Amino acid sequence: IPGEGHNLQEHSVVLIRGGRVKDLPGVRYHIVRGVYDAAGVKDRKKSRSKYGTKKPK
Amino acid sequence: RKERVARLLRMHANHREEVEELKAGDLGAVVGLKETITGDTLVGEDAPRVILESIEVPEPVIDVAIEPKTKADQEKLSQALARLAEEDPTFRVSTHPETGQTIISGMGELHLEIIVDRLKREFKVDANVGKPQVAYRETITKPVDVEGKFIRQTGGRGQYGHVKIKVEPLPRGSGFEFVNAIVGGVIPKEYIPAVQKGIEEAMQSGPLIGFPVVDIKVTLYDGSYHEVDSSEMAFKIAGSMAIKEAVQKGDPVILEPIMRVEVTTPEEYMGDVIGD
Amino acid sequence: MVKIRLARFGSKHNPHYRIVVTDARRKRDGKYIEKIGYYDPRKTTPDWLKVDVERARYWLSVGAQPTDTARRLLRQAGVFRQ
Amino acid sequence: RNLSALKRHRQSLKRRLRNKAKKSAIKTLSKKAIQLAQEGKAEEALKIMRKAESLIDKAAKGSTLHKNAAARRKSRLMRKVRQLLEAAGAPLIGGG
Amino acid sequence: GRYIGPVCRLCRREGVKLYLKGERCYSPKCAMERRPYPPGQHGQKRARRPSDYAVRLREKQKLRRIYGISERQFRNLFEEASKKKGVTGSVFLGLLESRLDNVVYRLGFAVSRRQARQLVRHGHITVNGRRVDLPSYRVRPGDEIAVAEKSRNLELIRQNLEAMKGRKVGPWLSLDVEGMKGKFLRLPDREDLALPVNEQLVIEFYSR
RNA sequence: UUGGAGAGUUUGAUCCUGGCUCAGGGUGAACGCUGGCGGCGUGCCUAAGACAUGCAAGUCGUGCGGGCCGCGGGUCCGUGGUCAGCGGCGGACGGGUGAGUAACGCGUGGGUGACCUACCCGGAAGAGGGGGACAACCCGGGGAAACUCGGGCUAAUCCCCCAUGUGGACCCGCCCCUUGGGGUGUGUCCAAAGGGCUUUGCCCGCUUCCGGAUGGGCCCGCGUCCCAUCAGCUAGUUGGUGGGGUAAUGGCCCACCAAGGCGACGACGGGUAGCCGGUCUGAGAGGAUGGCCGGCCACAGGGGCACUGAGACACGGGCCCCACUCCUCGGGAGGCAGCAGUUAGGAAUCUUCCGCAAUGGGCGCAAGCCUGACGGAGCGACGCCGCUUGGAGGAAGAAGCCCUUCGGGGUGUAAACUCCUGAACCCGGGACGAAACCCCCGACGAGGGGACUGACGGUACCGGGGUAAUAGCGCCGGCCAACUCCGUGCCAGCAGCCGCGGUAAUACGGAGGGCGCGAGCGUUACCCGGAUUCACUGGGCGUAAAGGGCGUGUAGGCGGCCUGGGGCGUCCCAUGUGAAAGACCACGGCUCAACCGUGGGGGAGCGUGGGAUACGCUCAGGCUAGACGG
RNA sequence: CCGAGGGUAGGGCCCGUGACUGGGGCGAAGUCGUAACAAGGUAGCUGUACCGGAAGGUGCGGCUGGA
Ligand code: SF4
Ligand SMILES: [Mg+2]
Ligand SMILES: [Mg+2]
Ligand SMILES: [Mg+2]
Ligand SMILES: [Mg+2]
Ligand SMILES: [Mg+2]
Ligand SMILES: [Mg+2]
Ligand SMILES: [Mg+2]
Ligand SMILES: [Mg+2]
Ligand SMILES: [Mg+2]
Ligand SMILES: [Mg+2]
Ligand SMILES: [Mg+2]
Ligand SMILES: [Mg+2]
Ligand SMILES: [Mg+2]
Ligand SMILES: [Mg+2]
Ligand SMILES: [Mg+2]
Ligand SMILES: [Mg+2]
Ligand SMILES: [Mg+2]
Ligand SMILES: [Mg+2]
Ligand SMILES: [Mg+2]
Ligand SMILES: [Mg+2]
Ligand SMILES: [Mg+2]
Ligand SMILES: [Mg+2]
Ligand SMILES: [Mg+2]
Ligand SMILES: [Mg+2]
Ligand SMILES: [Mg+2]
Ligand SMILES: [Mg+2]
Ligand SMILES: [Mg+2]
Ligand SMILES: [Mg+2]
Ligand SMILES: [Mg+2]
Ligand SMILES: [Mg+2]
Ligand SMILES: [Mg+2]
Ligand SMILES: [Mg+2]
Ligand SMILES: [Mg+2]
Ligand SMILES: [Mg+2]
Ligand SMILES: [Mg+2]
Ligand SMILES: [Mg+2]
Ligand SMILES: [Mg+2]
Ligand SMILES: [Mg+2]
Ligand SMILES: [Mg+2]
Ligand SMILES: [Mg+2]
Ligand SMILES: [Mg+2]
Ligand SMILES: [Mg+2]
Ligand SMILES: [Mg+2]
Ligand SMILES: [Mg+2]
Ligand SMILES: [Mg+2]
Ligand SMILES: [Mg+2]
Ligand SMILES: [Mg+2]
Ligand SMILES: [Mg+2]
Ligand SMILES: [Mg+2]
Ligand SMILES: [Mg+2]
Ligand SMILES: [Mg+2]
Ligand SMILES: [Mg+2]
Ligand SMILES: [Mg+2]
Ligand SMILES: [Mg+2]
Ligand SMILES: [Mg+2]
Ligand SMILES: [Mg+2]
Ligand SMILES: [Mg+2]
Ligand SMILES: [Mg+2]
Ligand SMILES: [Mg+2]
Ligand SMILES: [Mg+2]
Ligand SMILES: [Mg+2]
Ligand SMILES: [Mg+2]
Ligand SMILES: [Mg+2]
Ligand SMILES: [Mg+2]
Ligand SMILES: [Mg+2]
Ligand SMILES: [Mg+2]
Ligand SMILES: [Mg+2]
Ligand SMILES: [Mg+2]
Ligand SMILES: [Mg+2]
Ligand SMILES: [Mg+2]
Ligand SMILES: [Mg+2]
Ligand SMILES: [Mg+2]
Ligand SMILES: [Mg+2]
Ligand SMILES: [Mg+2]
Ligand SMILES: [Mg+2]
Ligand SMILES: [Mg+2]
Ligand SMILES: [Mg+2]
Ligand SMILES: [Mg+2]
Ligand SMILES: [Mg+2]
Ligand SMILES: [Mg+2]
Ligand SMILES: [Mg+2]
Ligand SMILES: [Mg+2]
Ligand SMILES: [Mg+2]
Ligand SMILES: [Mg+2]
Ligand SMILES: [Mg+2]
Ligand SMILES: [Mg+2]
Ligand SMILES: [Mg+2]
Ligand SMILES: [Mg+2]
Ligand SMILES: [Mg+2]
Ligand SMILES: [Mg+2]
Ligand SMILES: [Mg+2]
Ligand SMILES: [Mg+2]
Ligand SMILES: [Mg+2]
Ligand SMILES: [Mg+2]
Ligand SMILES: [Mg+2]
Ligand SMILES: [Mg+2]
Ligand SMILES: [Mg+2]
Ligand SMILES: [Mg+2]
Ligand SMILES: [Mg+2]
Ligand SMILES: [Mg+2]
Ligand SMILES: [Mg+2]
Ligand SMILES: [Mg+2]
Repeated sequence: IPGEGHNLQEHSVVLIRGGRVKDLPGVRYHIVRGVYDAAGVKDRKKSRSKYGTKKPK
Repeated sequence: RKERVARLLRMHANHREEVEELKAGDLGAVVGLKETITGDTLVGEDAPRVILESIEVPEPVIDVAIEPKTKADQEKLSQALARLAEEDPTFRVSTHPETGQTIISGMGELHLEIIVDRLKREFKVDANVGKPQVAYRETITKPVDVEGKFIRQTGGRGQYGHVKIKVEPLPRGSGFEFVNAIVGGVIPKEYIPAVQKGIEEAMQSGPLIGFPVVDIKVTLYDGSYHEVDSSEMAFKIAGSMAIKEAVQKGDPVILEPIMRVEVTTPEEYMGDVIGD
Repeated sequence: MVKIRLARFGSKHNPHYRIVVTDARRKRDGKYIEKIGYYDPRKTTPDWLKVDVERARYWLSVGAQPTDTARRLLRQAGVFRQ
Repeated sequence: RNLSALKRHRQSLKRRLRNKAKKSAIKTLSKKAIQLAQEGKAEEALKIMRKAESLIDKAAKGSTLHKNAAARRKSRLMRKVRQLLEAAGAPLIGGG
Repeated sequence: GRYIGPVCRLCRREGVKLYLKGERCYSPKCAMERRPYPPGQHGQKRARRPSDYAVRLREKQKLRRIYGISERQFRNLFEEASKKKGVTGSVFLGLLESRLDNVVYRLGFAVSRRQARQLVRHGHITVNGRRVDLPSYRVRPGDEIAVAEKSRNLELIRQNLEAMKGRKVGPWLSLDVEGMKGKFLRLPDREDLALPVNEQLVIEFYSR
């Protein structure tokens, strides 16, 4: 789960994409933030596209 | 997302009727939407993308204030909660306008017993709490009719705002109603936005225990102006005085929060429970 | 029976047929026997019609059937002129 | 819930009928002529093989038999009656 | 569409006046003659040795930025020149040059290419008698490039024709003023045109 | 000779080996953030899962007889509608899908002396005589329906017999040919149908036969994926005689006789896959791929089967079994992998639209009828191409914000501001695609003359008036273009590889600034590339991975010197084939471009003919330097 | 007669799952010893054999990539 803070828990519906995390052996996928019950990151500004976060005002 | 209103139906007692249109204020069954669920708002393709208040209301019920203690790490508490205002959006972090503190609203005694606990044993947070849950509200018992004057023409520098409103009691739960009954233009069209900024703001603190005044209707019907003196900051504070005075007038009191409580006990202690 | 036909090519709102000899049973834009001319019905060029008039006379001669508006193009370029 | 496809079926049945019948008689006589050649019985075999000859080609007029099949059917009937009669001749009347 | 931004910064990055602004380019109010260093917080900081890549990258953005042309359309033109016969460098510039919004520039109907773009877009030009509003139109050798007379009575065309009385236009071009037309005689040779670009470098940028 | 870039990462450092990773191009894509206009393309990749509703194949009154509604009057008859029926042609095309298939299935080139081909076109001959049946219709049972049962009338281009025999068919003999090819004689057998109009004459039909054209069937050479941890397979099995079947060859099927047939040149088996034109990548060689479009194949809920027929073992025909679902007690009903659409599954994939105006198709003398082929329109940045968000001027340079050594630097001519142009919108006009069929003249021909019809569409485009009028996304340790402040303190997080973060982080989070693209920008997934990292081009094995523990030898591979025969390889010329589209080059049409048309250039590969003989092959003859022997 | 398929019976291959058990990989700071790398404190490696908590030791023969 990428980003600072999430909202996922048991029974969270979720969408995964490829890509391993080098540090966590056995992890080989990432949760696409901003889809299904995965939220975007609150207060994110740079690279918002990669984190499910919509454009602020 | 876009969707394709294909056909359009009306259910009768003994058959379905296909119609060619559905005028506003009427209702029926549209066939063809795929990804639309309940509470979603549908508008025309070429049309202002509004979201009707569909799906609504929480509400938080326990008010615990957390004083940021000391003092150059207040920003980590205001950032811990920005991690918590997204993991758990049931609660509210709001600064008291006057007295000026950050108050952690919530959903019960236990809900703040976990947030203020996880806050400390994971983030350290230099801060401590009391605190009650003194989270009442305020409303009136009878319809009141007052004025809202705000005049300072003792030097020329602005300050004229006249307002007269009918504040009636609303059925409990309906929130806040606001109608604009100005006949003609005895108050200008541009001063109407920010005279609600004085009413809606003067309801956030109350007349007896200083808690949000909810469940009333406000009909603004009268008021005069000065062409030179009338500033938008002189029509805001005329509505604030009037409401703080109107709410104060016709019988206001304390609406406390009630709980639906399901206690799951062994039957041996049921009476110990019930009576108590 | 074997036919002389317009086989549509080109694009949308850009007809450019390909007056052609083919078995009646084909797809319009399908494998033909021989090509024996073209046609740009919108006359967008000096030559909006050519025909190997030699061959149309051959094919005709062995039973080939012109379409109702394929003789039109065969006639206009005089395959029938004595 | 429609058609003249059903007309085609109603039609194809009478055809089939009329076809099957000719075909029967053909085989029956063809067989019958060959039998009468096997014991020959010379005059009679040819007399019969003629009615067969006749019924074979008459069948080939319609959609019953292909012209080549009636030709096929005919060849074999002849080479059978003839090679049969071979064991003891007297082949009059005519069909040789 | 086009770059459509602040342009003085473009030039300061390039370290070379590209003439993109029109009259002020020659004025001393030009930014390059006030600040000959790149834009933003770090410009007056002592540069560090550019990479071979950096060099080709910059040399290409140069040629690109001059013609105000999408990297897409650019690349497209470049590829066509490689497929085309003989020299790529020449044909690229050539093909770059044959652009209608660019023909209209060296015929000085407008001051800046941006200005010429709008001129082409708004109907004000004409190729060979018919109206043509497509800034990409590949001007072929032998064509007639006029202001359309339905807008010859116009303050801005006048003022720029006015300033184009007796200036020699490049060898491949012919400008009859008053009549306000022009002719694309031939496509430019390499030596025939100077621009602050080493052509060979752009080629090497796409060969990476 | 139009074609070929590499980088980071093993060490303290080096050189080498070697894997890993990145930059590029691509996609029927999808997901995040974002999103103004138009054009051409394109859009269920998954459940060949299940489907509500509408439509997707009919047409001929110039084949025949009929019942009901009219229109002139003397219950009559004519007539034209109309509904079915009989009859004819169509329904085997067109449209969908990729399940099955590793096969003569496809590709390429050939064979058919072993064959069919409705309609269309040429050439020859004929249409004489007689009879007959069944529907419709009138009569009668059952059903809640499908609907059906039985008795009687009747017409024809429906069915049958007789005759004619141009001709064709079969048996037997002979002549030429050589697999069943053409010819001949005697025997036997076989044709047919009328309708119409303006009626001593044409028109559409019918009959047998011959040829053509087109479309096919069957056969054969060569090519077509993974596993040998699948090594042996085969009883209709291989061949033969006879016979059945078919348009036709054949173990295709049957009976008998024989004991065969196939396999390391990979049989059998298992896995996966429709194949091709082409598409993508690549310097090429190569790799990967088969969506759209064109060609063939296969399949029409899962199966079997045959009928009709020129043609089917038939997507919207029949029969039977199975599964499933459906309508209200015997039974019946259904078949969207047609077009739209629903439902399910899925990361995902469109309107229950418009029109037969055109092109093509079916029937028709023709008017015409039908055509979810097709022509259009709709939705989706899916893709590609075009276009807009303004242009010129505007300070040693406002405000705000960022940095600072507190002087200043930066955003930045950017803004404001002036002027100019004028996307949108508004009015006016307004298409090409449409000239045939038909009518008139001629002769129902050649030729001339005339008329009718446009879904898209009041759209494109043209004229006039006309408003400054969306910007976003990734990224800024190195590879790799773009740097500083603050926050944070092995936390929170980043991460494609090397790696960042433990209190002064150009690598995290915000900011200001910068770089790159721009109605898009990024991510994930897959393909080719870089990868000379399966190396034919173009690699290796003492110590890096890699010489079998060593012999002997089977198959196979390779093979000395001279002369001749053949010409198998090899080379050369010609000729046929190598469809169209695509790709390429040139020209042109849409204002450009995408897209689209015309013309060119052709090659590999096979067929045939002709030629050469160095090398390779084979055959013959000779040698003695290899090899073997005394 | 053949024939979809239904049934009976017996085999072959594949896939998933199984008390328990085998060893394998990985995992910032566990326990025991110290086998290897310096003659690594008994040169090392080796095929095999038997033994031993563990690394390993010992026999026989081999190698130098050791003296
Ligand atoms: S003024 Fe003209 S030339 Fe000087 S920098 Fe700005 S644009 Fe470039
Ligand atoms: Mg949940
Ligand atoms: Mg959910
Ligand atoms: Mg980042
Ligand atoms: Mg019998
Ligand atoms: Mg038949
Ligand atoms: Mg027949
Ligand atoms: Mg104007
Ligand atoms: Mg390249
Ligand atoms: Mg390297
Ligand atoms: Mg390293
Ligand atoms: Mg090492
Ligand atoms: Mg190091
Ligand atoms: Mg390397
Ligand atoms: Mg599918
Ligand atoms: Mg695909
Ligand atoms: Mg249905
Ligand atoms: Mg009828
Ligand atoms: Mg038929
Ligand atoms: Mg398939
Ligand atoms: Mg197989
Ligand atoms: Mg084969
Ligand atoms: Mg073949
Ligand atoms: Mg009769
Ligand atoms: Mg007769
Ligand atoms: Mg047998
Ligand atoms: Mg046989
Ligand atoms: Mg035989
Ligand atoms: Mg067999
Ligand atoms: Mg035997
Ligand atoms: Mg399989
Ligand atoms: Mg398959
Ligand atoms: Mg290479
Ligand atoms: Mg296809
Ligand atoms: Mg099947
Ligand atoms: Mg079936
Ligand atoms: Mg199905
Ligand atoms: Mg079936
Ligand atoms: Mg037929
Ligand atoms: Mg079939
Ligand atoms: Mg059918
Ligand atoms: Mg069937
Ligand atoms: Mg169907
Ligand atoms: Mg469908
Ligand atoms: Mg779903
Ligand atoms: Mg579509
Ligand atoms: Mg759909
Ligand atoms: Mg039509
Ligand atoms: Mg038509
Ligand atoms: Mg329709
Ligand atoms: Mg359009
Ligand atoms: Mg678009
Ligand atoms: Mg999107
Ligand atoms: Mg200054
Ligand atoms: Mg400033
Ligand atoms: Mg300053
Ligand atoms: Mg400007
Ligand atoms: Mg027209
Ligand atoms: Mg006449
Ligand atoms: Mg209009
Ligand atoms: Mg205009
Ligand atoms: Mg104006
Ligand atoms: Mg502006
Ligand atoms: Mg980037
Ligand atoms: Mg890059
Ligand atoms: Mg750099
Ligand atoms: Mg500081
Ligand atoms: Mg922290
Ligand atoms: Mg540090
Ligand atoms: Mg810091
Ligand atoms: Mg940073
Ligand atoms: Mg980074
Ligand atoms: Mg674009
Ligand atoms: Mg690769
Ligand atoms: Mg490279
Ligand atoms: Mg390359
Ligand atoms: Mg390779
Ligand atoms: Mg490898
Ligand atoms: Mg090699
Ligand atoms: Mg190597
Ligand atoms: Mg080794
Ligand atoms: Mg070894
Ligand atoms: Mg050895
Ligand atoms: Mg040997
Ligand atoms: Mg030799
Ligand atoms: Mg040899
Ligand atoms: Mg040869
Ligand atoms: Mg071709
Ligand atoms: Mg052009
Ligand atoms: Mg061409
Ligand atoms: Mg010899
Ligand atoms: Mg059986
Ligand atoms: Mg069985
Ligand atoms: Mg059964
Ligand atoms: Mg030790
Ligand atoms: Mg030891
Ligand atoms: Mg030791
Ligand atoms: Mg040692
Ligand atoms: Mg030992
Ligand atoms: Mg022990
Ligand atoms: Mg011991
Ligand atoms: Mg020893
Ligand atoms: Mg050593």
